[PDB]
Amino acid sequence: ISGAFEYSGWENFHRTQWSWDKKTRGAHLVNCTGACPHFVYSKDGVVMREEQSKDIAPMPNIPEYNPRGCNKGECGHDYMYGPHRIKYPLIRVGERGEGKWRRATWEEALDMIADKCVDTIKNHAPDCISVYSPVPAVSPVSFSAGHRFAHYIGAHAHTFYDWYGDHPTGQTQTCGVQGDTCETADWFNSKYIILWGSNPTQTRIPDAHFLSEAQLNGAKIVSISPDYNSSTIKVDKWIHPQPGTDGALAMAMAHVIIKEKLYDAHSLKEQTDLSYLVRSDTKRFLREADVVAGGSKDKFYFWNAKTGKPVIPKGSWGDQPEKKGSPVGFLGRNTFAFPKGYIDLGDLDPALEGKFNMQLLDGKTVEVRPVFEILKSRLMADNTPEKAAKITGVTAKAITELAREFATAKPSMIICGGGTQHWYYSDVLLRAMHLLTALTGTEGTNGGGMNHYIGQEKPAFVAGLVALAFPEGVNKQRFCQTTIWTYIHAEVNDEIISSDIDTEKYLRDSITTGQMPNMPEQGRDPKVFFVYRGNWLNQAKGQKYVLENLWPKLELIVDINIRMDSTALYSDVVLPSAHWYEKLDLNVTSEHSYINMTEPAIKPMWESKTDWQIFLALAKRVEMAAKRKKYEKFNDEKFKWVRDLSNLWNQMTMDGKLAEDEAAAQYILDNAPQSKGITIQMLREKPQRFKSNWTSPLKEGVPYTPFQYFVVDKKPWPTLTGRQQFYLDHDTFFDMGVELPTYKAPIDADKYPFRFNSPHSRHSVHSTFKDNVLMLRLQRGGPSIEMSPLDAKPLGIKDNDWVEAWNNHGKVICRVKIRNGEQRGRVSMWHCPELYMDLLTGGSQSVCPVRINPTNLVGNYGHLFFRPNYYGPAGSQRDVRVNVKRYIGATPISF
Amino acid sequence: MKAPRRQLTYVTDLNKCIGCQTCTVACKKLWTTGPGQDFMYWRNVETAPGLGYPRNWQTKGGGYKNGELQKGKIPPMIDYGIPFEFDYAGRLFEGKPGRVRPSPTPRSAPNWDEDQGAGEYPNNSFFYLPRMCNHCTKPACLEACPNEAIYKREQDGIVVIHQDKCKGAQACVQSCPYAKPYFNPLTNKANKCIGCFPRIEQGVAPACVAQCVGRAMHVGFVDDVNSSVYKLIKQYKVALPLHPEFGTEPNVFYVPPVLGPRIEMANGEPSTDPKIPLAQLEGLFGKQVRDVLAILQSEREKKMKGLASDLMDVLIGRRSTDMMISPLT
Ligand SMILES: Nc1nc2c(c(=O)[nH]1)N[C@@H](/C(S)=C(/S)[C@H](O)COP(=O)(O)OP(=O)(O)OC[C@H]1O[C@@H](n3cnc4c(=O)[nH]c(N)nc43)[C@H](O)[C@@H]1O)C=N2
Ligand SMILES: Nc1nc2c(c(=O)[nH]1)N[C@H]1C(S)=C(S)[C@@H](COP(=O)(O)OP(=O)(O)OC[C@H]3O[C@@H](n4cnc5c(=O)[nH]c(N)nc54)[C@H](O)[C@@H]3O)O[C@H]1N2
Ligand code: SF4
Ligand code: SF4
Ligand code: SF4
Ligand code: SF4
Ligand code: F3S
Ligand SMILES: [Mo]
Repeated sequence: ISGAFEYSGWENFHRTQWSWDKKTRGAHLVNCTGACPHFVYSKDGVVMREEQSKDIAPMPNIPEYNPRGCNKGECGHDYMYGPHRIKYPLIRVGERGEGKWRRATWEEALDMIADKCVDTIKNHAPDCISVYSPVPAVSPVSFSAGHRFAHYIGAHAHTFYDWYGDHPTGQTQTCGVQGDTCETADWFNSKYIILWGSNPTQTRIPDAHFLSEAQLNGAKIVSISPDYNSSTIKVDKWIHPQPGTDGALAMAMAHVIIKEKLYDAHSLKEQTDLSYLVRSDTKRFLREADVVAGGSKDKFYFWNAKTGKPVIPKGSWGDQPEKKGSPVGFLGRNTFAFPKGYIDLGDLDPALEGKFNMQLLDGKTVEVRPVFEILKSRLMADNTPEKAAKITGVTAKAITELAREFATAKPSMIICGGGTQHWYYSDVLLRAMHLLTALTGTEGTNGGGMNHYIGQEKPAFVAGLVALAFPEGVNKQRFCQTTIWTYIHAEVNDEIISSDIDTEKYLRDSITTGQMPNMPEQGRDPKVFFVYRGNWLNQAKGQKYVLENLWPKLELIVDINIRMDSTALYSDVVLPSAHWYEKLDLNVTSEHSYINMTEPAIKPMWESKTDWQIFLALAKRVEMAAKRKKYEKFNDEKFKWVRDLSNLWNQMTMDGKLAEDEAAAQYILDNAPQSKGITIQMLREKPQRFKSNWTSPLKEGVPYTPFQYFVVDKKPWPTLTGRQQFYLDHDTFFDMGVELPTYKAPIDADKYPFRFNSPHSRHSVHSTFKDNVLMLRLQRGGPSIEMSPLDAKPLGIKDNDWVEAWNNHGKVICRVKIRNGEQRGRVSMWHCPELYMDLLTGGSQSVCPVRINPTNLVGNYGHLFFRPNYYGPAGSQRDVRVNVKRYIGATPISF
Repeated sequence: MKAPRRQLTYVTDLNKCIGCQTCTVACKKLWTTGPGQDFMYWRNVETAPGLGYPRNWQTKGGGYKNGELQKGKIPPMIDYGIPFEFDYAGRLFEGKPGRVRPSPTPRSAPNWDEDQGAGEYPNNSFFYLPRMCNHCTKPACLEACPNEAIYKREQDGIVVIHQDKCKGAQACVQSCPYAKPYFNPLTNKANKCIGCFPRIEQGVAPACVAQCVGRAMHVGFVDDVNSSVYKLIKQYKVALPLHPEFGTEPNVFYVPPVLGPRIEMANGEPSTDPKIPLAQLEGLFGKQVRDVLAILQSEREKKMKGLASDLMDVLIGRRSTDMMISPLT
């Protein structure tokens, strides 16, 4: 043979298929937590394919992150040329939801929105206009477009961290932080991992390799899931309790650890509140105001065994830090101003057990006890493994062995997710998970801690994002609490009686007293609704109440989208947004510590524009709608703000400095300590790692782990107690029976026999990629809902039959997948398919209402206060109970 | 047929495959975007146990007995699954009422039985089995082709069907026991996995390997003693070929799953048996899996005591280049 074989000439047919003339950096801007670096391959102006760039600089002795990516990302270019893409601005001509449109120019569509927006400010209020755009870390420039737009005209923004249920509500109650977790690389540093309500084989695909590689490196993994999920096939131990009974498993594990003295007593004396003295008369924390005249209500006492005297613990809410700092968004207070080693235990020896007598100003001595003492007495009585065995269905010896193993391995770490966070009582549940972590003393250690993983919810450079989104101040911006917002305007019946839990009482008292917001104010209806980067209608719990009650209240609903989703299908105007491979935007996550981005592979296709350029184009139309309607300046007394709508475009661009997409992206990086020094060109070449983080110092070659400013540097925790606070002595917490971590049985207000589960599927990123044709051919052609054969057999249900689920809130008809791994008495429908998919009626949200836990409404207890996505009602939905019936209107034979 | 100077070899780690179907999409979005290729998944992942893609391909026929060639069945199109098609534009843009249902009525699909497996709760068991063209040392397709259209390269051992010499005899589809050649009814030709030879000629791993998100795919030449493929197959001997009773000798290998919980007794306490039955790993890979599971089990116990185990370090692959031909592109 010469130098090329017999067939080298023809084989160029295959060599030409893997060819290109252009490669650019691309990212997929969906709420996925992936944020995986990709390259985009174009030829002749047509994007041909995408592939992971695999260019994350690895960390020493730990596996690298690459390739990352997933099955949805490797066909993300289908949304450039697929049948779902919005090409032109569309104006509804039929009824909402029919898909009957007329093509319109940008001018006509942007004038119509400008005409209605200026009308709403004039005749009603600016807070009757609102913009919903979720998770800014996914696309911070696109997030900032509509928010800066609403920022200057007076519209109110939304929350999403809690509305989705991603917000670790139990972590903000305990630690006083918005929410933090270690990056997934530190999963390799662990010896004992508990996958607790988390299915990372499907829900953490680009990061799931660290778990198996850890087990191949000596570690052990436990899976706590009622169903034998995809991830369970690799763990060493599988615990399957009844749905929602995990709190009884956690408290029984605390009992064993506390009974058998397995806990880290020193870590408990230094970093917790279990040594704080609680009065046996009022069940309250003993305070300095109770004992000393002019004493603080936000200062407390522990009993020091070294001196036999009570000592005021240092760094609580009443203790000020000499030289203050600016408020930090993800903290209840800025405890970083305190000096290093401030809460170092030193020579102190706080007593965890015992009874003591303290005497107050009023003359009377009162018996006080530490939090650890009251908790221990209740654990030994209520939370024995035998009693948890009868509640959870897990044997007492399996519960005991799990606790002994969790306390013995170092480091041990809990990885929780939606399976444990989307319940009505998930706050007290995560408090139980933080107690187990506090007992073992693994918080702040590589391979340990209580780690939560949800949506793409950590924009590390929040300061630069704040600058682009809310330039004149986050305190000069209106926010609604979207869980409250939906609940009220959609007139939801949550089926919970007022004599059991008076939700309306807790909700209204929280609002009229300023603890939680309710917009529009004065009881006005919402009138204008901007939806982009989120499928709000399709993902909204209480969806049937929303369609019937809230949706008619809106006069104009605008959807800016790359495709026609369910929200856009039921909208009044749909504007085409540019694909991810046609725009410039940043993209980060909490799963890894790098800044990813996307850049235009080609120009925006058809008449589409980028989100940043759309709101800039609308800003000039509103500038002229106000001119025409003679309403250019108006006084917004809430902020003493004489707004100028005639100069909206200059305020959107800082007099033109931020008129282009890359400029606003550079502005975000330039105004945050995590990213200053990084430019767009650096990110265009190679994914750059953050320069700092949130609750710990970022270290070269070491995976990040949170809370090390408090557990290592000994700065106070941003809680009322200054520590990891497990005793929450608020009236509303006593009313619910959760002043301490305990078991709260799930809600059974839906009088129906099947618990309704709706986990996240590996076959989509929420509603995105649900209608992807390749994804559907990788399943059974449409949505799915799973039953155990022990339930489908007495009902006459066969595999792939149509089944009918319903409660008092609505009804869904969907094809069933009978699965032996499914646990009897519960049904799992993969969450929120698009309404127009293979569903005979409604969707997964039709059977779900909106429910509000009163503990999530507290806004007057130290670190418990409303801040957008820091505290507020969680949008739980795992308590939903439905019935199942075989739909006999269509029974196709199989062959 | 001639023997190749080098034989490209794959190793799939069933202890790490998460079944996320990324390899399936990367292959389809690169090679099978052409006319008549909509139903063809050269790279496919399926749940074991299960019927696979196409349905019941393990009872199909092909490969070898007694040195003798068998002609199995040509799987009908329903066994591969009719690719579901949709009328989105009618509902979304053209005001046509009615859900966007799939056509035809769903009765079969490449991944129809995902995570159904076998065994009753709480002992249900399944795992994922990524399949592809085995690029066998004794390719039964090449042997059956009466036009000699198929050929095995001398440079890297890849088997490719020459699309100009192929006349649509479908004998390769009869005699392949893995059902990896697919007859294109629009070109009247057979299409098959090409082993990513345009990428390997440039020194880039195959797409299914390079884009493997679970970090479970291994690639290389078995003549190279520094390749993890060599160490897993030849040195530590934990990688086995799929269905060796077919007599074709595949060049893609599998490490049986050693991770997984144990069978749960009726009292909730664990026994010695894993949830994955050995009888099933035997049916897929023969009699050697019990010895291989012991080597893997033994070496993992070393790591659990904080000790060293080079076999584990090969499976872990802290650096991707220790796993495959350079995946950067
Ligand atoms: N019963 C039950 N209910 C549940 C859940 C459950 O577990 N159980 N899960 C929750 C949770 S946690 C979440 S995070 C929601 O599903 C999130 O849905 P979301 O609407 O934010 O994204 P999604 O992927 O759905 O849609 C994003 C939209 O934005 C489009 N898009 C994506 N990128 C862009 C862009 O760059 N620009 C613009 N203008 N649009 C873009 C996207 O096409 C889609 O329409 C909520 N419901
Ligand atoms: N491909 C893809 N990946 C994703 C997402 C996506 O949409 N698509 N969503 C991302 C985001 S926004 C989210 S919030 C996360 C969610 O992803 P996850 O953290 O995995 O949460 P879930 O999928 O809802 O449930 C996880 C498992 O816990 C089980 N479970 C249900 N109830 C309980 C319970 O009461 N106790 C216990 N111990 N287990 C229970 C569930 O059946 C499930 O098997 O994943 C993220 N990853
Ligand atoms: S989809 Fe989410 S995970 Fe899959 S690639 Fe795009 S970003 Fe990474
Ligand atoms: S990509 Fe790697 S992990 Fe995901 S399926 Fe293909 S092989 Fe298994
Ligand atoms: S796998 Fe089937 S097709 Fe590929 S070579 Fe071996 S026999 Fe021929
Ligand atoms: S190697 Fe190349 S061709 Fe063979 S399957 Fe993986 S991707 Fe498709
Ligand atoms: S037998 Fe040969 S002729 Fe083509 S259809 Fe098969 S390669
Ligand atoms: Mo989420």
